Amino acid sequence: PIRRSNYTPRNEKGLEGVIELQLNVVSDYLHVGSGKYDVEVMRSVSDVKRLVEDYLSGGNKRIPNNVDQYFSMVAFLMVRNKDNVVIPGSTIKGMVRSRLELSVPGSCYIVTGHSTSSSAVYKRIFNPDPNRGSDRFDVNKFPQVCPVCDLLGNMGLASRVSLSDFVMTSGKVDYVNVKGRDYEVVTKGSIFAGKVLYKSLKPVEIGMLLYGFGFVKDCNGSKVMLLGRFKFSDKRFGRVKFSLKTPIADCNKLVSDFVKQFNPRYINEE
Amino acid sequence: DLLDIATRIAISAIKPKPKSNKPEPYVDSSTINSLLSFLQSRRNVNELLLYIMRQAGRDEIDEETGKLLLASLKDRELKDAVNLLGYVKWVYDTLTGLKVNYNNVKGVKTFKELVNILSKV
Amino acid sequence: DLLDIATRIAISAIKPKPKSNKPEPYVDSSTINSLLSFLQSRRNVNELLLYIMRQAGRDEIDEETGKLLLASLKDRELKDAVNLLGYVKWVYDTLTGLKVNYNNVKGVKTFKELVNILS
Amino acid sequence: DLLDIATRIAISAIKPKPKSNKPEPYVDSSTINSLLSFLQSRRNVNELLLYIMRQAGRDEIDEETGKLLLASLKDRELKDAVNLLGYVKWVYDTLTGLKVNYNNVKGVKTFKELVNILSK
Amino acid sequence: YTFIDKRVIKRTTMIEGDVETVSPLKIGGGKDNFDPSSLAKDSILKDVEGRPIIPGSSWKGIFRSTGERILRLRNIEVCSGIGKDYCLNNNRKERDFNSALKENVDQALEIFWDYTCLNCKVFGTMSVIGAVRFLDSLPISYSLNTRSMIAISRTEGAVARRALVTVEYVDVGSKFSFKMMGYNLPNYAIGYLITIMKNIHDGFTQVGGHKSRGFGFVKFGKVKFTDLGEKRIGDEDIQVKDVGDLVEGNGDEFFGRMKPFMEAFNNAKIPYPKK
Amino acid sequence: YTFIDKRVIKRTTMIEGDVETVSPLKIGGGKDNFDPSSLAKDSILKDVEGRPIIPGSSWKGIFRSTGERILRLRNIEVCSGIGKDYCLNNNRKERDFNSALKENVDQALEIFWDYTCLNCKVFGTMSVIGAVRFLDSLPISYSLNTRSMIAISRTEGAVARRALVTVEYVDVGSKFSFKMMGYNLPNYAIGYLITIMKNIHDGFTQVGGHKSRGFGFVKFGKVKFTDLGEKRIGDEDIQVKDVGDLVEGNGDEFFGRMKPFMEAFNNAKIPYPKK
Repeated sequence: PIRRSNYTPRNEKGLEGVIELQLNVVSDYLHVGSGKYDVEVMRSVSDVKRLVEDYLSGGNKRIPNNVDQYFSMVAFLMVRNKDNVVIPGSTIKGMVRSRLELSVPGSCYIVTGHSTSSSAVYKRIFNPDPNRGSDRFDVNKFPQVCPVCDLLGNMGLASRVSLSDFVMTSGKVDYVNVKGRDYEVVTKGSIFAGKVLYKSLKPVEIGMLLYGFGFVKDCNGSKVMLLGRFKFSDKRFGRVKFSLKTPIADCNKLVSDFVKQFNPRYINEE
Repeated sequence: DLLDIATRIAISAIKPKPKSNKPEPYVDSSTINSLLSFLQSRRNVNELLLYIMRQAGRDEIDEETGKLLLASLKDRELKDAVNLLGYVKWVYDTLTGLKVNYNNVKGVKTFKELVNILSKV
Repeated sequence: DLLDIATRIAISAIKPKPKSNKPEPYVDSSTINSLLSFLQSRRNVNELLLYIMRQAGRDEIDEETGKLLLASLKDRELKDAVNLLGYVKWVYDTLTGLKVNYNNVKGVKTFKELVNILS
Repeated sequence: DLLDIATRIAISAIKPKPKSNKPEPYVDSSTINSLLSFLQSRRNVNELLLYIMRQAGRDEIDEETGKLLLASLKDRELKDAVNLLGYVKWVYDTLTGLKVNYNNVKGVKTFKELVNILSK
Repeated sequence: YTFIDKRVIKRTTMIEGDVETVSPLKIGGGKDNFDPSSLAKDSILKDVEGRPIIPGSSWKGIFRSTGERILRLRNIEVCSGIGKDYCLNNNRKERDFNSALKENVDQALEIFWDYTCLNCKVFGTMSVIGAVRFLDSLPISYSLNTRSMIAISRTEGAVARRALVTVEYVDVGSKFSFKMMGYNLPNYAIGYLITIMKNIHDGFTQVGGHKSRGFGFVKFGKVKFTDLGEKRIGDEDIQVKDVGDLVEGNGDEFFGRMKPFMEAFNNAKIPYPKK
Repeated sequence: YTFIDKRVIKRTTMIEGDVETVSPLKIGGGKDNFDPSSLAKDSILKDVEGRPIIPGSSWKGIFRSTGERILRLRNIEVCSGIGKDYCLNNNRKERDFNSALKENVDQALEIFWDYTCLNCKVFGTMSVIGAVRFLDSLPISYSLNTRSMIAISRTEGAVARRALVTVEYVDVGSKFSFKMMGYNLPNYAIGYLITIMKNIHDGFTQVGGHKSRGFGFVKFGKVKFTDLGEKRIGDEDIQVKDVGDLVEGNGDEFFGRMKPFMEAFNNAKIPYPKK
């Protein structure tokens, strides 16, 4: 069921700080799309001075030009900032919210909608609960919300938390020709780093965030998490693990408190 | 000025694609948005020219539309080219939404003429 | 003079939106304010016509209202255009506040006819 | 006469404002002065009626009050319009300053009846 | 008492800085119209020339909220500076202040010094102008990029979609022009502002929409500090060793040089709220 | 003397020029009178033709406020000018001037000369007219643009949207014709006016409605200064270097040209008020 607890005001002072995570892909095949299906022109050859567009392409149209100038064929482009592959912060927040909703017993699903597609792998790996409804609002009418909604956010209620994107410090970008078309993925050792910060949080909330970020019980190591384009219809795609790069804060006691207070349903990822 | 060029390019980019029984314009209505996004992101004109040449090679821009775009963008600044691409996008969206027929408006090189065509009907 | 054109344009624009679960105008006051602000900022009548065409193509302005706007702003000066847009905005506000029904006001050609109806 | 029309419209405009914390007229003197200033600045009747209709649509003007104003100013010259507006403003100011109760002036249609009521 | 009295400007402090977007930035353009040649339907606020300026109102709000958080951390009572909730109203001294406005000015000054908070006496409150003025920001190397989000159902249909929502933002690497102006500021107050600047620069507080998704992480590069006038303002302010009238440098060096101001602000008791 | 004597006009000065808005200027006006020319929503004191003229009254108020600030900085006894007078009613010698109005005109002249502040003589206080006269500003390349601050933000709590507000300003880059004239102005008074203008130009003083949010900032690009008449007015005047009669140019070089006037005004022992 849903635990309709009263929300915590954001102005109230709890704990404020920035924790730096370290996202690593274990299955050397991770793709998060951006809706783009064009080239990325990586080399960016500026050798049009001597020949500008081949004199307006004066009836030749016979040079490979763009094909050989750069090294990006037509594929599904991954979102990147200034030629730095980045995992969207919204994607990370959605993954964390899904994990928290499926794990915390007294949680409430945020968005349900209607069922337009079926993924039996998802329905079997994670226990479905179509009965559970959704949080309503944060106005004076129904101000009490589910603990996950209070922590992360809700419509009109902000987030005591903010999840940054994840740039890569080292890795290789590769293209894979699957389902006929071509994609863009990362390789083994492709390591991502990001800074998620918490403002005005109780320690139990910190434990909840740590549990959501893969660290089910162990502070010095997380579980494997599904994330990316293909993570159900494939075995080698969508397997990532989190790790703390600056474990400067006591964490094991916090995780123990969270699991001793909420008793979250531990789950395994295929 | 730039408005006239935009109408000529869009009207050239709305002609139906050949060898396809489906009545679709030769441009997939996302190429224009891709061009605008690429120009904004790169903030460069030569890179935009190369992107346009690649798209023309990939059988998404006809010879006439490609020639018009290259002619208009060879000697263009940054902000002026941005304005031109925005006008092109707006005109293309108008033509697509209005479901106008390329036969009805074919030899129109004046934005005023296009306005008259869209109004008098 | 300009009032009759503004009343015709507003009446054409206020007709009910099809496939709408609520009795709402086909175009909202947000579009009118956007048009007026666009004219005030850009200050280019051709750009205003292009914006009107784009809004019509975006299924925000029905084709008849778009045609009326294009005909009435085809070759107008900036001051006349802003005056007409302001008149259109005010008439739309009047119609929205009075909650008039398009089915009993569609046959209006002049401002005096609208005044007679609102009596 | 113009004064009878002015008294009638002022009476219609002095109706209590529904859903108000305090008993106050549904129409404020600021609106009347704005009407006068708008007519003086624009010097035409058409956009004056347009402004009246816009104000009526945006509350602050009773529907019957707006209807009476529109009927009165439907076909009037500029001088006649300004005379009527001045009379209306003066009558409304008298009613407000005298704190006359609406329920005692619901039946007046002329100016003489209102004068007699005020005197008595 | 020169802090409140606006008749005489005994000092003038001006901060000119550059804002570099570490994370993508999206300042809401009103989500009601897309007049210029934008990218997505939800256009950001831009000039008629297409320049995506940052409103001074956003800077003022961000600074006010960060200061509220800082003072709440320091267990210092502070007004909200919004709506009908300011400590002039909270202390029920508004009527007395209004009377003193027509009456002798010294009584009004005493009221506004004793029964008042700090944030709504620095940024300003109702019927009182703030000491600090925030200007807008004009981008230098502005870059526009867009992306889209998708709503995923939770086991109701697993993968699902209701409306393809896309957003338009400012790409990472854009550089703006940040100018903050202050009149008659106690030295400690200048520090408190520098502390707010430090919190913003370190990323503890973001700017613009989509804060939870990582939008608004900024950084200050070449930032210039100018101080002209009396150094120490008000007897209650603790004397600060002079660092000069021109402190120009990169963000780290600038903060290191401003460290005396922050330390003075930390080591200073503010009697502004009534005990 | 000649400064207060208006019977003889011995010097006429005309400062005419264009003013460019480098900030989203909004002068407001008519907030309680929403009867515009059917343009946007909020009246900004524009003529019936739709042109947002900058009121002369605002220009004066700005000039008087800036001059009061400057004089109080320079330790000059200057009061307000709203519900009182410089000395006069503020002073014990109020009815003495009224008595001397009837007979002994020279005695009244003397009373004014020794019992008034500088702004009294340059702007007029009561039954007197200032030596300077401002005019309205006509927009040349004006452009209107709206902005909405409907955002109530987190409100230091849960609610992110409670109220709504929008404003209409004048977009940047607009040009207004600025003209002001002065009669029997001594050299030091002209230098003081130039100092006020330079303070406005630099940005230390702002004109508009949302000054705290950085809305009013204007600069001069081309201003002509024509002097007709005598070079010095009173015995207290400083003999300035003869700069001619026609002074013009860009704003920076213009203010660089008026350096002798400002220098003379600063290096001028101001006799009145005697006190």
